[PDB]
Amino acid sequence: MREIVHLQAGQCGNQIGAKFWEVISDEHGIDPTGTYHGDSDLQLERINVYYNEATGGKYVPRAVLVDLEPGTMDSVRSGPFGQIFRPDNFVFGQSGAGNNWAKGHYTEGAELVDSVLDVVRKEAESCDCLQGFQLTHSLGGGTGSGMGTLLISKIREEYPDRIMNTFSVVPSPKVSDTVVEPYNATLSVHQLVENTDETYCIDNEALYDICFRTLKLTTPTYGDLNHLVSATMSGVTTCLRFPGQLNADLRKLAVNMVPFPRLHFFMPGFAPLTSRGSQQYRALTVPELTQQMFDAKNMMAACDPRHGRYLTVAAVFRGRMSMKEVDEQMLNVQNKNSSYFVEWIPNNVKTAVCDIPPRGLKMSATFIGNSTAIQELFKRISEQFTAMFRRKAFLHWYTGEGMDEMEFTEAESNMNDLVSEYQQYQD
Amino acid sequence: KLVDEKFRKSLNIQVMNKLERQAKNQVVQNENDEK
Amino acid sequence: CIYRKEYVPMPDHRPDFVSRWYSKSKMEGLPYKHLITHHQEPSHRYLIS
Amino acid sequence: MRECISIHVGQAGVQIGNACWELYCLEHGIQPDGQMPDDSFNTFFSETGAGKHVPRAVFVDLEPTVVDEVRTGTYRQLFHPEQLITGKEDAANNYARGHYTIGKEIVDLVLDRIRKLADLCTGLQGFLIFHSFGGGTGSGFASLLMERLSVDYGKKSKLEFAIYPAPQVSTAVVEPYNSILTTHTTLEHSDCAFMVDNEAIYDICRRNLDIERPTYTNLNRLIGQIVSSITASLRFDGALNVDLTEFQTNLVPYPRIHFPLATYAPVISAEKAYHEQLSVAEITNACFEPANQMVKCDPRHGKYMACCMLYRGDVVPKDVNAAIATIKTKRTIQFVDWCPTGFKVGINYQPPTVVPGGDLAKVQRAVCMLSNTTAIAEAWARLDHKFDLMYAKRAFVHWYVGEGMEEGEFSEAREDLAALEKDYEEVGVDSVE
Amino acid sequence: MRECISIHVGQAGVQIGNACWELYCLEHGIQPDGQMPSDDSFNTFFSETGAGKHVPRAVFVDLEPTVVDEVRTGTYRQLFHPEQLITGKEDAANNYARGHYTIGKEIVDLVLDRIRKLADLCTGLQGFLIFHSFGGGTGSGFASLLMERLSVDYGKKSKLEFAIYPAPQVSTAVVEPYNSILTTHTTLEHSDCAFMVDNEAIYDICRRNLDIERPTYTNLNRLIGQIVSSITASLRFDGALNVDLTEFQTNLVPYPRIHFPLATYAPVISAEKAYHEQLSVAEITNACFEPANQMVKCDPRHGKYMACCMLYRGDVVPKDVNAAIATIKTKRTIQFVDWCPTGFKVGINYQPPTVVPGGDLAKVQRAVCMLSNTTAIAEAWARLDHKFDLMYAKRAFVHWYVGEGMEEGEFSEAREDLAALEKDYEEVGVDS
Amino acid sequence: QNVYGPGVRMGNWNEDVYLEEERMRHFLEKREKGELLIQRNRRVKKNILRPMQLSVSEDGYVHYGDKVIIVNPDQVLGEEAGKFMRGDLSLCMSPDEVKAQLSDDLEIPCGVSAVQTIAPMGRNTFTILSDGANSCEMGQVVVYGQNFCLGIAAGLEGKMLYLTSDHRTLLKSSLKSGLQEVTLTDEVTHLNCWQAAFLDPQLRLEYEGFPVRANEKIVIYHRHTNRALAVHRNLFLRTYFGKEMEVVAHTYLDSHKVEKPKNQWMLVTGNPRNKSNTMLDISKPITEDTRALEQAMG
Ligand SMILES: Nc1nc2c(ncn2[C@@H]2O[C@H](COP(=O)(O)OP(=O)(O)OP(=O)(O)O)[C@@H](O)[C@H]2O)c(=O)[nH]1
Ligand SMILES: Nc1nc2c(ncn2[C@@H]2O[C@H](COP(=O)(O)OP(=O)(O)OP(=O)(O)O)[C@@H](O)[C@H]2O)c(=O)[nH]1
Ligand SMILES: Nc1nc2c(ncn2[C@@H]2O[C@H](COP(=O)(O)OP(=O)(O)O)[C@@H](O)[C@H]2O)c(=O)[nH]1
Ligand SMILES: [Mg+2]
Ligand SMILES: [Mg+2]
Repeated sequence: MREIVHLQAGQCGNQIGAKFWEVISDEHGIDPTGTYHGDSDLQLERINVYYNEATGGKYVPRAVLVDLEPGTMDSVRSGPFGQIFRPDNFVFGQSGAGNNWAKGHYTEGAELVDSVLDVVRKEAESCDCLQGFQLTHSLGGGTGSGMGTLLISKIREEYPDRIMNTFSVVPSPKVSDTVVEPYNATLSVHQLVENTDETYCIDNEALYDICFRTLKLTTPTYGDLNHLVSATMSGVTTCLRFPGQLNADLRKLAVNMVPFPRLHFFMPGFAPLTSRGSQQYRALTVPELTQQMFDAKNMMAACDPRHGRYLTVAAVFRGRMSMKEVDEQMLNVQNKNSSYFVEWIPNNVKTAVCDIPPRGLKMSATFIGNSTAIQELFKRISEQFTAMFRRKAFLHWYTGEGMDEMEFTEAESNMNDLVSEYQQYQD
Repeated sequence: KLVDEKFRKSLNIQVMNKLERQAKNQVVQNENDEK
Repeated sequence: CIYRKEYVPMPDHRPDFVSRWYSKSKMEGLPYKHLITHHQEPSHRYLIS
Repeated sequence: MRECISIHVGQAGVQIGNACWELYCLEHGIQPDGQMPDDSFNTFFSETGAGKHVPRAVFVDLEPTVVDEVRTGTYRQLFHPEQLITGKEDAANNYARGHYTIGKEIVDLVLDRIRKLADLCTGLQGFLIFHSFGGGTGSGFASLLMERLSVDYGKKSKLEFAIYPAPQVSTAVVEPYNSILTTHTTLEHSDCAFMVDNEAIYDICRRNLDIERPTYTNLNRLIGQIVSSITASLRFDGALNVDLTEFQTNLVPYPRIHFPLATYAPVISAEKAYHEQLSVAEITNACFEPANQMVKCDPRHGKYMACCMLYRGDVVPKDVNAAIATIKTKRTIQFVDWCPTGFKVGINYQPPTVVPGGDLAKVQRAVCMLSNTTAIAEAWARLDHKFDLMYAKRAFVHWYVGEGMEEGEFSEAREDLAALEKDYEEVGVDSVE
Repeated sequence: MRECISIHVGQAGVQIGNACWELYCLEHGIQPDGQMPSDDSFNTFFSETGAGKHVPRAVFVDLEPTVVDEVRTGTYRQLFHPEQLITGKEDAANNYARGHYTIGKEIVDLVLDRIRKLADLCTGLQGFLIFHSFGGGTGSGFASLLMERLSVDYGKKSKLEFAIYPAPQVSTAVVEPYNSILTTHTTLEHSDCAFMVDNEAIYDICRRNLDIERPTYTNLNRLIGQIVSSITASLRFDGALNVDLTEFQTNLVPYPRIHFPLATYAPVISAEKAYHEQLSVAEITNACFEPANQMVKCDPRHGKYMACCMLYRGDVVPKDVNAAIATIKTKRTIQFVDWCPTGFKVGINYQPPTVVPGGDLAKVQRAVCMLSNTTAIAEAWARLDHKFDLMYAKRAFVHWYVGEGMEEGEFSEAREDLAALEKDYEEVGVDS
Repeated sequence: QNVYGPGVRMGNWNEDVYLEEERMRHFLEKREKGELLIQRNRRVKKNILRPMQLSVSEDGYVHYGDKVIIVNPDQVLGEEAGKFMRGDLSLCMSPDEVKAQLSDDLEIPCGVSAVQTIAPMGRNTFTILSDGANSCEMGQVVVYGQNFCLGIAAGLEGKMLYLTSDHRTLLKSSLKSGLQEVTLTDEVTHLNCWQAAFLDPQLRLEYEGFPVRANEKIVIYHRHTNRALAVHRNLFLRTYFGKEMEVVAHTYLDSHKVEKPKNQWMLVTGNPRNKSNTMLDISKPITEDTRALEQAMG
């Protein structure tokens, strides 16, 4: 019908994916064994979209889990939902990449992609009408930044037509856990722009903000940080899976979102976020949701949108609501903040509705934005990459893998040619 | 002549190298299972 | 003998097994119910088209 | 699966081996007879049919006595008698003896033993070599074995844990000669080093640990803690596991500059730690105070080049991030111009298990730092100084000459380290105009 | 059913007959009386009587009584039947000629009569096992005579041959090159295999592997019994790949004049060395290829293998046999002649080898045996030729042999027959 | 910088106290309802470890309907190498505890293992029932060569789990050994039958069709497969109860073609005096020895 194959690479992607496959496991009413224990028919009418039919009333993921280092996959197999992912969907090498993009993309990335290209091809012909592909990784590591993008270069040659969405994890400058990150980031962003329909720039600093100030969590670990990405995961496809007043899918937003193919770097958000103290004295209504999207505080990107102009903005509402308030609020926020939108596109705001709210909640929303201020992140990778390329520092880890230096030169050339044409559109 | 004879044997080593890798991967899979 | 006196066998010590368990669950963190569930709604509270 | 091999040479090698392997056995719960009554159990102790386990180390020495102590010691029944190797005559603080005449009789036997031990292993990760620059065996024999090991296994990682002679105190006179002579091998056939001096540990134990009359055993327990906390990421499961390849990648920016400094926190006794609350900021700044260095050099006289940062225990990424932020907002800690980002965070969960009868108290959270910085260069400058003022009158050269190595190679090594210090100054140079 | 008869010759043969037959009793469960305890694999070696006692199918022969009389007084005095152990009043005394022409024919008929009776009892006789030494006179002279006369009574029947080659440095005799050179003719035309072993090589093995700094002949005798057990083991006990004595002859002897393989046993390690070592089948085949563990003083790194017989035994999986043999092929200092692209033969046995009390090998789950035919054994014959011609030049010790009644022309011919044998071993070394 | 404990009312104390109340309330509701993991596991393990009393062999024989226990003795296994657990082992039903915490339902099929414990209890007590197809009435004498079955009730009242095994396929095998595997199922089939054989291979036909004694060494042979019940004393299995052995169905033979000590099996009947005890723990008479002085006289 319209099926998604969920790709999963790197340590980060392996974890948020297990986190992502926890929410859509919770909502669809399927127990950790593999059997459906929900209540309503609507929960199982479209489950072909993420789950594959298997004998005995049991469903299995359309998920491919890849990691060069086998250390992490034992943890995914040993979580609460570790009895759901097929072992043949696990494919692993023996040695990690050591946080080198070159190794994961050229030397040991070659021997594994044939395995990954095989199983996705098995899942390519398994369903009848695929809607697209969807991947999670990190540009700051060695495998997801590396072999994760190698698949992107390969699957785009195999299936040009299908939409490709990437929920990638962009490194933060104020908090850095890797010095060869501005290398691997420079060498993956270059690989993203030509072969990707829509990129969701996720970071970790802004997520550390959100729990601290919006949720007042005293010890926010990686697990709670993984909760919010999985929330935004289901909100993107909350319309494809269910009925509503105004349905949508991945393609309807994407064509409404990309005026020129070089601009597909986004800025995702999640609405109902308040403290554990305020679980009673806080009204769950349409306008207070809209008041929560368009702050710079709820945002899980590493940029302040007030420094740029929102090109296009999409709001996907979840749950049942009367419609008139949304067009009133989305129009209202357009009029008052008229200086923060580009004039050359009218009616900048996109609205879609599903009728079903998520589990344990009455109303939900997801906001995906293309704005100028995403340029502020890309200039400052080059602010770090130039400082490390000019002294040729840490370089010999890369030239030992057979690559040249010109790839480093042309990678900076392509990002420079991205922001330069990105800056003209703000002015 | 002699150069061709060396490459006649460096093609053979890959076969047993593949066999060794395959057996080691299977043992790795079982040692992951029990853990 | 220095070496013998230092490396006497000394039983009765057994390595810990549960501090790792505590740290695993600390890294796990709070579940869904204490994350986003609002007004303590049950499973079937809002499932109508 | 991931596996390390340890290559301990000399009296120092075998004694740090005693302490480290004892800590390993006690942590994993191995009985001293080699039996058991959530990871590893294959990196270090491979298991036989009868539930017994055998460590992946080789202890080599050219004198029998200290290894015969282990052969009669507590763990006599745990170590395979083939692995422990001995010779009649030692090198007697002479690189010439340790490298040219007596090393050859035994290097084939040692390489055969390590080749067997490799064939035991399925996926070998790398080699850790423990020695001293000041010993004849631990200098010359280790240099030969590294030279032959690099060509036997071209790709395998090779780490060095070396006892660098202290700036003032030492136990030998020709020790600068041996130190000079080992550096060419440790430069062109290595990947990373942990040169540590004994004086720094003496001061740190007299200062924090309140033992005014320590032992070499007390030194050895701390070095064992260092290596265990380093390999702990492979030994256990973790949020941010790091591999030897990973921290080689963020410890070597250039192939000729592979000389970090190791540091550990918290180092504190039971009575002292009964009061002071231990937290992430406290341990992360105690690891930054120059009084805690295990190398006698002041980082305030250099600029940090890269930092590898391994936490362990009840650690949270939030407070690691906050600690890094607090240490980054500081002027007294300087950085080279070309390194805007500077830290590797690795995390493990197993709280540090205490050796009873030792010195450290039971600690719930620990941290180690492996800092590539340019302040190690002045130590080599002083070594160069003493080497010149002993080479000027050709003192002590007749021993080497009569053993059979040429004199001009001494000047070769002098020129080598002169070039090395020149590269360190060149790296310290910054391009701000 | 299958049956094997031993024709052990000499003090080497008799003292081997003690050690090998001690193992056969313990593996089948025979008491030293002969009766099994109150609480039919054994048929190939023993034989049922009416009394239900199992009489061994061996014939100890010797030309002096002192060696055999110790068996008559030893622990197993009541196991061996009296007529089987043949003695004599005078011995050849380090002389091929005495044991072949003047003393041999005295007892030729008596043993050839006894061997027929043991052959009569056996319905289907698998073969003849002959154990002797090239050194001693009876071990060389008499052993050459019966092999010639065994051939005229049973033409088809195999005559497996295990001997003691003169060691290249240690020596318990002086004139032994005459005994070593002249006997080899019979081993050339009247033997079907060889298992030559040198005591010096075994002296190296025991001190290096078993930690016994001061061995004796028994320590050398025990390992030989472990060899003969393993080759026959595929006959006695069931396995995944049973291999007979006729089977391995085919895959080890490409030419009639080339029948000199080499033996090797692994693992041979003490309990304290079986303490701290995992024993996998890969760990015991790489040991069977190193020259230091070999049993002849020759190095196949100086030659080229032409055939190999792998004899596995114990808790083995045929999957991992294939893994081990594959890794051996990926090695350049293990060579093969160009006309042997496939140079292996594997037999598999289920029962692990037993452990005798008072021995040195600990009880082990698995074992490997090997019979490797290489052309690097030819260099062993060269030193014997080199020593023979230093001493035949001045006609030393010659007067003994003529005075015992043999013509001097055989000194030329026996020297020459090896010269053709060495040249034949160099043609195989050439690659077309 | 001065992070404080729970009750110090500090900083982010209000929200933490709210959250403590939330988690505490949730735990209280589950405790009141009875869904706690502690409670559930305690109840199910009690219903497993419940003790009982065995049957008494009046004539020294076994009958249909008698409660018994399956135990392999500790013969002198000088041949065993590696690590082998000694003592007398008892065949007892073994569940998967992971599936127990996942679902409260009974686990079909349910494994069988061996634990070095001869105390009668709910885990290891077998009723000897009839063939189903053949009318072997309760109280009749068990005979050599006659099919019989053993059953154990567990969990819900009325469960009659029977032990069975089937001819090996690629899709079913023992968990570690790889040989034919035996497990407990509720259904009734012809695969459920078991036969007993006399120890000595020589006189087995002579003792065919004869009454079977209790607490004596015999061999067990599944009818359809002809294989035998065997226990691998080397392979281990860690479970919640502890270290349990591996049991399979595969006949084992020595070089003299006799069953090796892993095919020996002993039934168990109750001690007539003390009910909690079995026959194998009955006391021995206390008397003194006269053979030393007797042989001294000669
Ligand atoms: N930290 C520490 N250093 C040690 C230890 N043992 C020896 N050393 C150092 O090693 C130096 C001397 O080298 P040795 O190991 O004793 O001698 P060697 O390496 O065997 O070489 P030869 O003297 O020729 O036999 C001393 O100055 C010590 O500083 C130890 O247990 N701990
Ligand atoms: N390896 C081994 N060699 C033995 C043994 N017994 C005797 N020999 C060898 O036998 C050689 C001497 O010949 P013997 O076997 O003793 O005597 P013989 O064969 O009866 O011939 P004569 O001495 O002439 O009577 C010595 O060189 C030994 O090497 C043994 O038990 N083991
Ligand atoms: N958002 C998020 N990031 C993570 C998580 N786990 C690890 N990371 C980040 O991933 C980065 C390291 O990625 P890495 O494992 O080396 O990627 P790989 O080399 O492709 O496998 C670190 O900077 C972490 O901050 C997680 O659960 N969530
Ligand atoms: Mg020394
Ligand atoms: Mg003799």
